[PDB]
Amino acid sequence: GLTEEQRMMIRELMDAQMKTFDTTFSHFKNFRLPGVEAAKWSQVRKDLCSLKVSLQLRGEDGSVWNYKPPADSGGKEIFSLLPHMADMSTYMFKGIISFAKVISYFRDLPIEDQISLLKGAAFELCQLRFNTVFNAETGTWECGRLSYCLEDQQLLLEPMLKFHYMLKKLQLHEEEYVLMQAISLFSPDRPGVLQHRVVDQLQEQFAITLKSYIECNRPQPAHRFLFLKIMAMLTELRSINAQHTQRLLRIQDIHPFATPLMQELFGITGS
Amino acid sequence: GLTEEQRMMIRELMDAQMKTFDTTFSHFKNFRLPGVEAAKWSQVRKDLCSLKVSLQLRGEDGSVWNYKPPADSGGKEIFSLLPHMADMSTYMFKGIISFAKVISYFRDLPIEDQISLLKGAAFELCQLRFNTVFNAETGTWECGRLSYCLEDQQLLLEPMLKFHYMLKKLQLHEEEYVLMQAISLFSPDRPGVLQHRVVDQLQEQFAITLKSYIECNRPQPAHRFLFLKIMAMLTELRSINAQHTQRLLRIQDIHPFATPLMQELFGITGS
Ligand SMILES: C#C[C@]1(O)CC[C@H]2[C@@H]3CCc4cc(O)ccc4[C@H]3CC[C@@]21C
Ligand SMILES: C#C[C@]1(O)CC[C@H]2[C@@H]3CCc4cc(O)ccc4[C@H]3CC[C@@]21C
Repeated sequence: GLTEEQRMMIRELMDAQMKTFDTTFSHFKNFRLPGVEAAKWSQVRKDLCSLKVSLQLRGEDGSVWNYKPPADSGGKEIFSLLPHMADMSTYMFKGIISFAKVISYFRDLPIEDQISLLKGAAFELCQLRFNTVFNAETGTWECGRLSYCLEDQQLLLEPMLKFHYMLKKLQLHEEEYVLMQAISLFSPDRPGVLQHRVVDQLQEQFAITLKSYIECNRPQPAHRFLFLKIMAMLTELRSINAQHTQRLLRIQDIHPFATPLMQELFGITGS
Repeated sequence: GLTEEQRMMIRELMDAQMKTFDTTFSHFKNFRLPGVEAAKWSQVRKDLCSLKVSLQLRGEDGSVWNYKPPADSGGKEIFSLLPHMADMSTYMFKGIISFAKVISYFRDLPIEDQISLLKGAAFELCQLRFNTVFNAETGTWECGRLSYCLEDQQLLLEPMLKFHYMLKKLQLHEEEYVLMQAISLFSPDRPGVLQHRVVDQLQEQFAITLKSYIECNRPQPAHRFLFLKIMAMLTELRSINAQHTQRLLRIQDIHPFATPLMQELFGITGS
């Protein structure tokens, strides 16, 4: 019940996803690993401990490294995983940038709006991709040879975590995830966007395509209001983006760690 | 019931031990860690898998790294822990060399015999020190922030492992361990020793001191024949030294890894 244009639209997104989502994280390499104003530090300390993960590395040889993070003891140890997570997020951002560049509707926007949209949405698309490797049973993001496992439902109070669990429970198709990415990417109201009307019309077409996809392929009572649920999650994701952007900038202010690509995307000038 | 000379002898050994045994391994640093002719390889493969350990690193910040070694899959991965163990053994050898140098009876030997005795006994003294940090309940050598845990009584078939368990069960005093070190160190029949008679008389005095120590301080039926048990263990330790020296040289032959200090001690010339 999709139009030809809607079918072509999904095919281009799925193509873009297939070409640019390293789902096994096989090419994530050379990353850093953890070693072997007072009001600011207090807030930053709060920000950081709200998402504790251990990390597992399975070697190509069958060996396994496992890292359990330190407790907060009033020192710099709370930052131990930041270089690694900066490297992972950087790797993901590159995939997201490549994704957007492969899409015709994106390529056709002026370069200034392309940059503005990626700056506005990179984090969100990263999270959408991360959700597809999230294991809600084990509380683990399974990134190929790397695993990030949540450390021991006071966990669901954390908006990012609540987001991943709730989104996972929707049991979305690849197509629905990639349409969510498109809808997030083509948000007409990111800071600095000039072609507000063009971007708005594109977003609307992605949303219509998604709504139609769900109607054509999901007759089950469980999936009533699925389209509206997804849109609500996208709104929540935008809120989480704003929150984590401020968390990032707060850390950066007292403890610099953003990679150049991160700085570029989050507006850090280097001065 | 010890003579004054025997008491002075134990005091000098205990002093030497106290000065040169880093029991917390606090100064073991900058070590390597595992990454993130056919008949020879077959034997070497057998040699290596006969002692599997996982490794734990507790960080000063409370973080914990844990390494589980790979299975043998016909490749170079069986060597993954060798650089680390070379670094640890090297660190231990330095302590053993320092131990010997602090002892009057050793200092008074000609420099050529000093070298010959250290070459002959360094491995044995290393093992004697390692036994004092061996936890027989957990099958773990507890080396301060580093732990080496035996991987899951087919284990007791391995002579080195049988040695550590049996020696631990004797529940020796610090004094008895350090006398064992002396007896091993002053073995008159290591290759190249010139002052055979002098070294022999020294060893005999350490053994007499040990026997007297046990008689003076251990009246319990459990400790009957303790001196003879210890001497039997020293003989076994010498056998294990010969075995592991040949294992080391077999590995080295197809996969070089010995540090310069190891090469020096085990007779590798660099050519
Ligand atoms: C603070 C804080 C946190 O809640 C814990 C870790 C922080 C993330 C660290 C890495 C990272 C990378 C990005 O590209 C963007 C954001 C972040 C931080 C966001 C706030 C986090 C999750
Ligand atoms: C082979 C073999 C083994 O049984 C497994 C690991 C080998 C040790 C590796 C490091 C090391 C260092 C030394 O100074 C002396 C010997 C060794 C090797 C001995 C044989 C071992 C235990």
